[PDB]
Amino acid sequence: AEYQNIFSQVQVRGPADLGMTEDVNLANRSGVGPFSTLLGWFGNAQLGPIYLGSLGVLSLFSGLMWFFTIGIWFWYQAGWNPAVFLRDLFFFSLEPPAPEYGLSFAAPLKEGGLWLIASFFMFVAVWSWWGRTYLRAQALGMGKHTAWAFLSAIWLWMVLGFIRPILMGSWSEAVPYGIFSHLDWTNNFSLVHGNLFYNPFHGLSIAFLYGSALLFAMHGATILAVSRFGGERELEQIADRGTAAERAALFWRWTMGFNATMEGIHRWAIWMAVLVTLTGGIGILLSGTVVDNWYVWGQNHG
Amino acid sequence: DLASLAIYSFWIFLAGLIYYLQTENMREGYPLENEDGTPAANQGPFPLPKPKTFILPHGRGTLTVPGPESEDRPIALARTAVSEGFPHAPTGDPMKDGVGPASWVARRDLPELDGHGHNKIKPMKAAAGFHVSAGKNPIGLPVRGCDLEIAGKVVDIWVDIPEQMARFLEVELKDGSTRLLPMQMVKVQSNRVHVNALSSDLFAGIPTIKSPTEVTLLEEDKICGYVAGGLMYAAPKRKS
Amino acid sequence: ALLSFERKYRVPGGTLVGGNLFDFWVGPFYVGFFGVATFFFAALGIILIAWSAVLQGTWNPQLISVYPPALEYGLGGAPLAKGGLWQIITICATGAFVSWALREVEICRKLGIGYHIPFAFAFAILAYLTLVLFRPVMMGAWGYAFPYGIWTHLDWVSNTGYTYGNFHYNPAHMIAISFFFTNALALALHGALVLSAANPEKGKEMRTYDHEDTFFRDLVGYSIGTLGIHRLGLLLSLSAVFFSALCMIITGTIWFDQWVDWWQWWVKLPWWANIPGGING
Ligand code: BCL
Ligand code: BCL
Ligand code: BCL
Ligand code: BCL
Ligand SMILES: CC[C@H]1c2cc3[nH]c4c(c3C)C(=O)[C@H](C(=O)OC)c4c3nc(cc4[nH]c(cc(n2)[C@@H]1C)c(C(C)=O)c4C)[C@@H](C)[C@@H]3CCC(=O)OC/C=C(\C)CCC[C@H](C)CCC[C@H](C)CCCC(C)C
Ligand SMILES: CC[C@H]1c2cc3[nH]c4c(c3C)C(=O)[C@H](C(=O)OC)c4c3nc(cc4[nH]c(cc(n2)[C@@H]1C)c(C(C)=O)c4C)[C@@H](C)[C@@H]3CCC(=O)OC/C=C(\C)CCC[C@H](C)CCC[C@H](C)CCCC(C)C
Ligand SMILES: COC(C)(C)C/C=C/C(C)=C/C=C/C(C)=C/C=C/C(C)=C\C=C\C=C(C)\C=C\C=C(/C)CC/C=C(\C)CCC=C(C)C
Ligand SMILES: CCCCCCCCCCCC[N+](C)(C)[O-]
Ligand SMILES: CCCCCCCCCCCC[N+](C)(C)[O-]
Ligand SMILES: CCCCCCCCCCCC[N+](C)(C)[O-]
Ligand SMILES: CCCCCCCCCCCC[N+](C)(C)[O-]
Ligand SMILES: [Fe+3]
Repeated sequence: AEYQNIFSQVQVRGPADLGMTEDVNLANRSGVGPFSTLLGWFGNAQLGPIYLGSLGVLSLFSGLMWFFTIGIWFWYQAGWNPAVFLRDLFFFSLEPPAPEYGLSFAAPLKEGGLWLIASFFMFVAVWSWWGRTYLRAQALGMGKHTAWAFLSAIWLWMVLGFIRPILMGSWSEAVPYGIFSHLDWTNNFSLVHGNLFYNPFHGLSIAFLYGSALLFAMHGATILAVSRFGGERELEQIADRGTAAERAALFWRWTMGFNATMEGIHRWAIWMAVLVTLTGGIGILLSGTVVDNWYVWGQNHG
Repeated sequence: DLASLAIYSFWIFLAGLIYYLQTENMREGYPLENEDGTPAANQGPFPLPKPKTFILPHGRGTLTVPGPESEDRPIALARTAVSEGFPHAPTGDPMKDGVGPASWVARRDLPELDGHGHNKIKPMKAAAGFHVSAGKNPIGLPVRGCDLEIAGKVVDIWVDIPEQMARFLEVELKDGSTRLLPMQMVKVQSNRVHVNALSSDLFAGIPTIKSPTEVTLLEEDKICGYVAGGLMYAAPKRKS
Repeated sequence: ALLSFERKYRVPGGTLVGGNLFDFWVGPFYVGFFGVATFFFAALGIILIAWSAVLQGTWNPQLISVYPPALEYGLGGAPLAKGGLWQIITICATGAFVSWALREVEICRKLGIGYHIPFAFAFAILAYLTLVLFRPVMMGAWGYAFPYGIWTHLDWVSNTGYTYGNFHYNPAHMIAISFFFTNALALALHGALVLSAANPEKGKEMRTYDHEDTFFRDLVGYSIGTLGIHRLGLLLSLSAVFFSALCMIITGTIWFDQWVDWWQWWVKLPWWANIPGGING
């Protein structure tokens, strides 16, 4: 009975891979870390070298600064007691400023403020990391696909906490920092806009999210099925089509009547997924700014 | 209103995207043909895309797709019916001829090279630094077929250097000649390596490489093709 | 009717049932026995759904809706116009899905590839069967199943959800969402990577697997590899749907109260159940 190829039967190690040079400044790349044997049954074993220039350091500082700003506040709520802090961890919440202050930075710390501080720290963390996603690609002379796809995730986020809070004239429309609290905000949002199941963008967003799981289930299983012909070597299979690429295309033509190429399936993949947060971000942006109730809008489309 | 224009605009965008996406996935395989290789009458609603050219990495040249489609090999098959849509039988030995599950494509007869220009796939002996790290080391284990006979023994592991990954087992037959078996088609047991796809007597027939240090893309395809095709054609000798 | 490389693959054999009987194509589509099975079950179910439309008096797909029997019939049969048409279509749908999976297996064997795609699809078949079949039979009526309509099935979601409070708090549901959000992160990245390598700047040469491998180490300090990311995707995906079926099999059966209140096992732990301060004290 055949091997399925989810975990390797035999690992193999050699000299730590320091990567391609191209145009990267090697003055920043770290030393190769250890080799996780656990990791190596599934993917690569090498916890090898992370590049870390100036934009990377900016991110990590402010990312931790945001992470700490929220956390020290959770203690202020927990009475500085570790026992409570651990009991009520999901319940704590750093909530936005009250609607009184509108779109100003004049709020007290115990009434907002601390929330703005954290958000600034998060804002700068994400954008610098994005630029880092672009730059890492240019140094290697690769296309900017990863930076475009990341932009679409930024879109949804950028709408939820910035673009849409601005258009309502209030920071209260923003998401609080909390495990159970940000959940409540979400369920709350649907209710106040007359059920988001009626937002035609919401339900398109769902189609793409469902489709992302369906596609990657499809693709992943297909590459595993034709790995016996070295299907995973997708880049070379693009420049020189092997039988792996052929019986992969042919499985699907024979099943559902049409098919992809080895390159084309990845265009399907990046789009299917990228449209989850694109559609979804438009659906939120319209909620409360142009449409007050998605039930009402739905009745008389307009 | 604003929302109605947004959603209507979206559906038109989506239709352009589906279109573009489908024409992108037509740079191989097309145009469609009849079972005799002549161009089919109906090609469907979508046009062929304007060709694109890949500049390949190590002076290995250029690829333009879509471009002239041909099997640069003969197909040993015959029609079983007077009309479209039926099986085409092997006219010889499907294993030897390379048809059906045993198919290969005529890829380039060079090996794949890594980023720096070196052969991606070495035997481990010629690969410095590389050792079995975890799991049972297969080197030395005898190799068994789907008929419960011994066919050979493992004498090396061919590894992907940049993936750091075992891609083949080099196997010595009673000839004293070796073969490559793909990792993805063998069970490394404790006391042996087992091979379901092939019975012992079919091991000799595995396509051989023309340079004992390296494999070419043409050769991996003939080898992986051969042994995968055995799942169908060696099944009168498969036992359980 | 054939891709330029197709003929060499269109050999006889590979069929589970019926030998060379249903061993042919119609255009691109492979038939097989289960190709015939899937048409039978599909036509029947489609015809019952048309006949269920005349009992309701609509030929509008945003209105058509085929409801289960009411709780009164329990796990027994029902009259066509009041739940029996649903009960039969559900048999016809399950018939189409299992048949389709098995047709994929036959296609697998003829192509000499592995069985991973059928195997993956079976999880989707399983999520469905949890909703229309497993949760019903455990609860005590087909009525707890969801209706077959485009918006009416959405209303079933919202109401089944809100029966238990804010459904966010189903802990298995929390997990399943993570796998969904993650699988979409992964599919974004994987697609972006391969494409940035195959499609570099201007007149640069096509990048190599090593550039993909480098790019990620540069960024996140790790890289999982070609075999790795395709195992990750199949796994996040399949895992998301596993936790979906799970979060639903437990709701209504071993837990039927409000999902928010379940989290009191944590907060009422005796070591901290009484300490002053916090949110819950
Ligand atoms: C629909 C969009 C709604 C919303 C609805 C929901 C729903 C519904 C659920 C979550 C869930 C989650 N949400 Mg949310 N959430 C939104 C926006 C966000 C944003 C944001 C835009 O910045 C963040 C950072 C989160 C973060 C989180 C996680 C706590 C959790 C799993 C995330 C995940 O799987 O990522 C993908 C996976 C990754 C590995 C990415 C890497 C990030 C990882 C490491 C998580 C970091 C968590 C955080 C920063 C710190 C937690 C500290 C605690 C001590 C644990 N949400 C908006 C408001 N969210 C699920 C949950 O279980 O919450 C309890 C859940 O059920
Ligand atoms: C999965 C968990 C919940 C659920 C929750 C939701 C929510 C929440 C939403 C949907 C949405 C959709 N629902 Mg549902 N839905 C359930 C079970 C099902 C089943 C079933 C098990 O058989 C079906 C057929 C569908 C569902 C459908 C689609 C019509 C639609 C978008 C799916 C998609 O784009 O991605 C999946 C697949 C692909 C991208 C590729 C295939 C897509 C095609 C279009 C399938 C649609 C066929 C449909 C019209 C029925 C035809 C039947 C006969 C052939 C005539 N759901 C259960 C009850 N469903 C979204 C919506 O669009 O609202 C109406 C939405 O917001
Ligand atoms: C009761 C709840 C309401 C409802 C209210 C909402 C609200 C509110 C929203 C959604 C949104 C979404 N909902 Mg809904 N939703 C309901 C029921 C459903 C159901 C269902 C019942 O079956 C489904 C399938 C969905 C599905 C979905 C998603 C398609 C969509 C979010 C996409 C996403 O991936 O965000 C995940 C991704 C992000 C939030 C962006 C993350 C990117 C950032 C930059 C990452 C930051 C990382 C940070 C800096 C560091 C992390 C720490 C690490 C360790 C480094 N909803 C009901 C009707 N839903 C969203 C939407 O798209 O609206 C249309 C939205 O805002
Ligand atoms: C107001 C609504 C409630 C709520 C109530 C529920 C309930 C109740 C359910 C979920 C379920 C789900 N919820 Mg919820 N949920 C809410 C808010 C959310 C949010 C959010 C707030 O952001 C998110 C992201 C989610 C996310 C999710 C998923 C984990 C899950 C749906 C995926 C699934 O099961 O696929 C599974 C996929 C399938 C069943 C499809 C199988 C397809 C079959 C096999 C074949 C179809 C063939 C087709 C007909 C052919 C087409 C014809 C042509 C050929 C095209 N929920 C709120 C709190 N949630 C559902 C679930 O967990 O299901 C078990 C569910 O029932
Ligand atoms: C189309 C949208 C989909 C998607 C795509 C997507 N996301 C992306 C990308 C793409 C294409 C990127 O390229 C980018 C990425 O970096 O990939 C790994 C990213 C990214 N998506 C992320 C998260 C994320 N994406 C999400 C969703 C989605 N992303 C969708 C599925 C979500 C959801 C579901 O809510 C999350 C949680 C990040 C992993 C990453 C961007 C990270 C970032 O910008 O933050 C900067 C860094 C910090 C804030 C770190 C500090 C905070 C930490 C909690 C502390 C621990 C860090 C560290 C270990 C400390 C070490 C300190 C020292 C001792 C060394
Ligand atoms: C692990 C689960 C994930 C996944 C994977 C997955 N799905 C798959 C596969 C895989 C691996 C395939 O091989 C197979 C495929 O062929 O893809 C193109 C498939 C497939 N997944 C599909 C849909 C689908 N998958 C879904 C989800 C998921 N699939 C997950 C993301 C959903 C969701 C999210 O809702 C949908 C809608 C199909 C495109 C396809 C299976 C097609 C098929 O089974 O053909 C036979 C059946 C018919 C032609 C239909 C006959 C009609 C019925 C008899 C009556 C209709 C009754 C029905 C209940 C109506 C309900 C409508 C309302 C609820 C709106
Ligand atoms: C162990 O103890 C220590 C000290 C280590 C601390 C522990 C840390 C803890 C417990 C951290 C907990 C943090 C949590 C759980 C955060 C959760 C966030 C969640 C669940 C969701 C996040 C959603 C937030 C979003 C969508 C925010 C979007 C923000 C933006 C779009 C930017 C907004 C920017 C603003 C308002 C400022 C504008 C300013 C300028 C000038 C640009
Ligand atoms: C990558 C392209 C995939 C296309 C997926 C198409 C799904 C259509 C879903 C229609 C449901 C939409 N709604 C709610 C807005 O009417
Ligand atoms: C016929 C109307 C056209 C409306 C716009 C459609 C947009 C097409 C989407 C694909 C664009 C692709 N891209 C960016 C690679 O060029
Ligand atoms: C979300 C599903 C999108 C379907 C897009 C259209 C697919 C059918 C077109 C393929 C035409 C193929 N063929 C056989 C002529 O080569
Ligand atoms: C919901 C979308 C369904 C898409 C189905 C696509 C089937 C395409 C069939 C093309 C038939 C072509 N032929 C004969 C040239 O092979
Ligand atoms: Fe891939």
